[PDB]
Amino acid sequence: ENQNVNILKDQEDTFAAELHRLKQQPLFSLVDFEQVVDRIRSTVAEHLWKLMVEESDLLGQLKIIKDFYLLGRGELFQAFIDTAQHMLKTPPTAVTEHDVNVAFQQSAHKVLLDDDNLLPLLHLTIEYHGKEHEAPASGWAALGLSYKVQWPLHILFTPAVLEKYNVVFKYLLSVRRVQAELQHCWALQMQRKHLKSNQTDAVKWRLRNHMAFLVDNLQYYLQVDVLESQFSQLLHQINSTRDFESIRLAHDHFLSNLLAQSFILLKPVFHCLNEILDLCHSFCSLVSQNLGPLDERGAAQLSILVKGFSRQSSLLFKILSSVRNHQINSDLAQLLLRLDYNKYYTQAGGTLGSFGM
Amino acid sequence: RTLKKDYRLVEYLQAMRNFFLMEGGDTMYDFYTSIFDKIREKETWQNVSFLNVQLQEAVGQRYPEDSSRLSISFENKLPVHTLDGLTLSYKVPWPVDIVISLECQKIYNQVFLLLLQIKWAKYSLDVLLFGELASSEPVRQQIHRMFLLRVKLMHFVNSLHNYIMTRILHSTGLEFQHQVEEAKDLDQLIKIHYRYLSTIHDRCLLREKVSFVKEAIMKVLNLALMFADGWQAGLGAWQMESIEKMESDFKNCHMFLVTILNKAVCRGSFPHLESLALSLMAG
Amino acid sequence: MPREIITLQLGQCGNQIGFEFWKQLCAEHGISPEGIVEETDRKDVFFYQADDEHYIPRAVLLDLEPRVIHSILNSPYAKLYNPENIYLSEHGGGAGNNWASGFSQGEKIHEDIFDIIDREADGSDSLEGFVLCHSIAGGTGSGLGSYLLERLNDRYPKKLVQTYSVFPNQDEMSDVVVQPYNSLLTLKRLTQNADCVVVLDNTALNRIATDRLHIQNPSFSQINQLVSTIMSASTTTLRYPGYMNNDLIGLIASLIPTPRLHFLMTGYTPLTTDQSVASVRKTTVLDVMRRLLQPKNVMVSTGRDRQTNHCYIAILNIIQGEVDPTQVHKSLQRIRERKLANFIPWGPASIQVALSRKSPYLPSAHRVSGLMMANHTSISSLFESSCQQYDKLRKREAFLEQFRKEDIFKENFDELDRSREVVQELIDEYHAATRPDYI
Amino acid sequence: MPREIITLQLGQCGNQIGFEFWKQLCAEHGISPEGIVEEFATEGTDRKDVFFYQADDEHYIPRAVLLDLEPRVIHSILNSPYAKLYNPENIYLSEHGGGAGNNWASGFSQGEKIHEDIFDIIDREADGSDSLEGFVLCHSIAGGTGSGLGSYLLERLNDRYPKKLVQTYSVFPNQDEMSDVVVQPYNSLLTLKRLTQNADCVVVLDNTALNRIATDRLHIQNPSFSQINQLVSTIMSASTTTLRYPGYMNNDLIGLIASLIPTPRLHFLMTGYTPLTTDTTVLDVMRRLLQPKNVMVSTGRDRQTNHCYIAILNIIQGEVDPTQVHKSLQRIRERKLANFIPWGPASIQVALSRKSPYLPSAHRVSGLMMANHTSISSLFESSCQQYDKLRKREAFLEQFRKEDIFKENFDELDRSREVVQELIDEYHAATRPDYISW
Repeated sequence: ENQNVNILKDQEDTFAAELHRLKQQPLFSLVDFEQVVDRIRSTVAEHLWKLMVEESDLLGQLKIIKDFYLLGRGELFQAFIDTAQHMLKTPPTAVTEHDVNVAFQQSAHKVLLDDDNLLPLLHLTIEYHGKEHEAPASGWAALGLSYKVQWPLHILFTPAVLEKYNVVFKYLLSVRRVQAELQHCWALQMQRKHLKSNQTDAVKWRLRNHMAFLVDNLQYYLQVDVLESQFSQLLHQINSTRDFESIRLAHDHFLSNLLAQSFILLKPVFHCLNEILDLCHSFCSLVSQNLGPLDERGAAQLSILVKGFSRQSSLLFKILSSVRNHQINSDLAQLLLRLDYNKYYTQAGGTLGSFGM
Repeated sequence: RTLKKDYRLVEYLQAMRNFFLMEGGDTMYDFYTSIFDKIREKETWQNVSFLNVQLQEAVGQRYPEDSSRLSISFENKLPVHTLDGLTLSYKVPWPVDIVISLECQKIYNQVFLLLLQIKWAKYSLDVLLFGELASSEPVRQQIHRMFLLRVKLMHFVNSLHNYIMTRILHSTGLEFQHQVEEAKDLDQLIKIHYRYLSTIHDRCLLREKVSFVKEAIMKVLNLALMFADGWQAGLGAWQMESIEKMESDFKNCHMFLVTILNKAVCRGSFPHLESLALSLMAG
Repeated sequence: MPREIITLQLGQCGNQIGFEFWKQLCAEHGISPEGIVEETDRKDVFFYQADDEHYIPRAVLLDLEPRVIHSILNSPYAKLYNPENIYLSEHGGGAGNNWASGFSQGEKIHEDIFDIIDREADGSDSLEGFVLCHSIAGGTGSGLGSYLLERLNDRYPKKLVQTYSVFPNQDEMSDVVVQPYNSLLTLKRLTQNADCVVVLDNTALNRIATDRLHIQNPSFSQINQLVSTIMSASTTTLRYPGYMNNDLIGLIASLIPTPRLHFLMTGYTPLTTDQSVASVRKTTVLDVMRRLLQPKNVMVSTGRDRQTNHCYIAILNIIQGEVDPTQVHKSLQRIRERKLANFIPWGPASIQVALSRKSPYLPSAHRVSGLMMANHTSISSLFESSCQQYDKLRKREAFLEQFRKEDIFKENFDELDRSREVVQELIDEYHAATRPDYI
Repeated sequence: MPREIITLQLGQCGNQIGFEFWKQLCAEHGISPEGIVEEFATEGTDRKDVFFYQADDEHYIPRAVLLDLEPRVIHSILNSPYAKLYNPENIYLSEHGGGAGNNWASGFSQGEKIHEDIFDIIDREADGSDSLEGFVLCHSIAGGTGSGLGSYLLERLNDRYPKKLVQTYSVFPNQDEMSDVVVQPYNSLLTLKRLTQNADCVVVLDNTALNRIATDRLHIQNPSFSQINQLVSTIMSASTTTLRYPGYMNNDLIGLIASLIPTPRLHFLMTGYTPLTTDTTVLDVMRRLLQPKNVMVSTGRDRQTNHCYIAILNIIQGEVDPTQVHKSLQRIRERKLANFIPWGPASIQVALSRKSPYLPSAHRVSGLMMANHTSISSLFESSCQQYDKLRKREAFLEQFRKEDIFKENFDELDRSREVVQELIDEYHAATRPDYISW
């Protein structure tokens, strides 16, 4: 009624008649009350389902969420990160938000996001204590997505789901940043093919291939396992459902499965993922240090990084091997199997980076 | 329906736009061209009789209905401030008197005088011809510096023109045009027009919070005036240093304005200013 | 005071194009060809209402080959104009395709035409300026235009001068043996006499006619239709002010940074094209100038310089019809972000855009009409080709008899040498426009 | 700021392949030639900014350059209605007339003659592109006209650009049928040396298994290039889907080959597509792929030397079910259908992709293999031995003695053979779990 101003069809007579009949009962029957309530709830929820599924375009809302709140426009986010790395490497200020929004919109125009009237509704936000005047020392450290939801779909979209989207987007953007770092390092090492291989070059290539395998497995799993099943199951739920509450719980369990697959809710695995992200960044920075072959200091820092990488790889294998004799999460099992395409870890002794310099 | 068919408010607002809002282009064009010809020639322009003669001669050609409401009685720091205090009136027949107030008249005069000032600057730039100066190496260098300063000035003034066109007038006028039809209530339509005029006023930089801002631009505008006279005075009234100091002042004002725009936009003060920012950093 | 524009019809091609442009103006306004008009719009700034209360066009119908005058007369549009405006003169069949001969014959009827010119000048309260529409390929046309430019600049040094010159392609050989000579003479006159000249390559017009209309016939009729469309698109701005530019003065002044560098690349959209849809379709602001940027959409064969020291100095986009500020801003942003415009390599350059609205009588293949004025110095190629063609002919010492039979060049061919020097200085200024010092 | 790659169709076979690929892309995107695109095939999420460049009218003219010493191919492609779709300026017409005679040395000499002629074209094309990831070369190393020019182009592109990637769709000669060009081993080998050093990644496209499949699967006994080029265009368009459709990974060319190239000297890659053109779950698709008959390229001819697939990548188009991939991984592991390098990682990565809704789908799932396998090294020896015997005979070298570049010496051929032997040795060492020691 509020959105009509700013639902019962004609069965209101039946509802009033039933309420009167219940009133005329000499002894109250809770079962009859419940059945009347359930019938009316079914009618209302069917009206809501029909008004939401077909003429409120919840499908398009979810599609746009998955495209941007959940990644799916690789060119878009790739170019955005390429542009905004220079600006987000530093702790943000009061102008970083506007600048990054400008870059986002211009890249989207360049990546041919030209038919979206939601483009002016797709905005950015940077969260920073120095932008409120350990605070985020980089623009990549705290970044959210601002999007507008109207009647009636905004009723579904509680802020909690919004920060879920924010945190999952943070995770995916971090993983894509590592992907791009590895890609650029691979291209730099490709350039060396006009030169001759050095021992440091070989060790760099080996570590690069190691972490490339790791992140590629991670991201392939994330795209397929973390996403495809949950999206598909929520799609089938909404297709099958006929009631508001059914759709609500369907999307609820969909996002529950997504967050379970995210493995942020597990402290140890989240910490290890952060560690490996930091190690990848450090390796890319070290490669960036020498435009040509690494120097002696480059070799020493590579050795330190390889030591840390081997330590953390043992840690990650053993936390993947936290329990492989009793019950464990099935998605983690799938992740380890994806890592064990030929059990290279067991072949590698349960760790990566154990090979000599 | 009775007011629309009887008192012709649609025509009233059309004349509002035509005269007070720069839509009767040819007439007022000629009118202020004559005024600027009078000013540059040191001729009598403040003459109230001359003003009324010009106003009536202008309005009667196209709008004899308006050739009566349009009346200029202007009476008289900076060469731009010479245009300050311009007198212009309108005829609002009752019961349309309820719609239009004297405060409305004052705001219309304010916007029209800002339009007149910007058109004065534009006309001063336009009237000069490179051949006008040429007919009138250090002289060549002074001419080149004149040319660079003039190009910069014309880019600034054109950005100002376009901003006035669409930021304040085209969009606001189009919205009011649509929203007046959708208001069946006298009070509702009065509120609509009040908000439309308030929006135009704000987009015209007339609020105190940005006075200094406009105080910067009009100075640059004033720099045009003796520029144009210096354009027509040959190069004996200008040297290297005169032109270069004019250009240094222009560039200082430009950088100050760019900084002010960036600060205000980052503060979120107003989202239509970024237009003016991009216009300033366009060149 | 209100502006007025008077069109000097001269040369066979120029007379044809002027007649077709006037006819198109009358038709778009629903004007009878007898001076009878039948139903903010302006239909009096380029016509004029005589004592007969008919909108006779503000035009001068002159030719040293009055065959086109007869063709106009036999058409029902002779009633549209005054017979006084149509002043035919035949000295034996025209100048014979000689610049000197046409200049002399122009001096021969100096007053017989200057009286008419001053008559119509005094009949107008204010003048937008003068326009000379012709093709400089005909030595008759070139000489008459040079004489007219000289006499007008002497008589009227305060009125705007524009020249719609149909430039034949200087890359090939024209049938005129003295074609480079006439071209150089007219170019010197335009640099000196003419304050602003729009460039219209004949060969470029031919190729555009063959492409857009997919015709294999180099029909002068299609060329005239194209140019008439361009010129009518020009006057549409002077019909509807919209928010600015009730005069051509502001339009031209944006495009001239130097009273000798005043030559313009002209592009129009939509162009008459049988290879594309001519019905009204919705395009964004970014669509319009993007489509114009294609050289196929530009009516001159000269390119753009982004690998030598020549850059777009002025890029004026005239948009007529519905406008959105976001569209304009995004168009500017995307053009600059796409490096679709060049700064002068001695200072920052700017893009000029005209936010205007269309009159409802103009036929519409789009809801937005787009005009492009490109003061981009990549057009000196045709001038350099003509300069080399003159140099090669002077080295061959050929076709100097056409001017040696005229006493003007009988004294010497130093007139041609000075024309060559002036054109060389113009090419030098083209090249040096990428520097802080124009010279 | 998109990742743009310019197509360089070269030679008799490469020009045909590029034209077929452009036609396939137009069909995928509903593009009518002359640059006109139908409106109802543009409402999707496909990308038209990789091999097509958005013109000043949003009509995706291809980023195509036509290069050949054969004016007949140029004229034939011009006669196609798609010629209006293509940019005429990008097309280069062979002005030599006689060309190279399908000679590597003559092709290289002609290309070095026309260095600036095409370097200007490539520079003007790149300047109009934003974030050019690299250059792709659809070319035939058999026809020496193509091969010598392509070798020169590779050298010049490597010298000119430090970051623009080089991708080669190398159409290998048919060792099933000997032609009259005996210097084909001589020509290719030289190309190989450039391919060794001037090419980042090499796409093996062997006509031997192409003809062997066209004979039976298509039941056509002709070795005609028409059906071979049809299938090649089909497979390469399938290869380009992740580039032309929205996704999460593999949206970039650098990530296309990052997971397939662990060693910068190990870059020769084979491919396969299923279902085959004959005239479901992931398990069936992978079982078809691993079946040797379904591989488009002739593989290693010596299974006694246990060749190991260094890299195994699998793109899928159409219906997607994660359970299918989950079970296919276990089926791989249980059946041991894939060889793994023990010194490095050789795991299984599978990408999910979408088919075009603007074209008639023939399969719910179409799966294509991207494999780095050491068996191809044998084919190299298959070439090298064919070279060695030709070098042994000391005959027809006079054709390369027609040009002074090889008249003076054949040290270039010796270096090419040396490098090819080195590559074969590296391949064989990769089989043993000691290649990290190298």
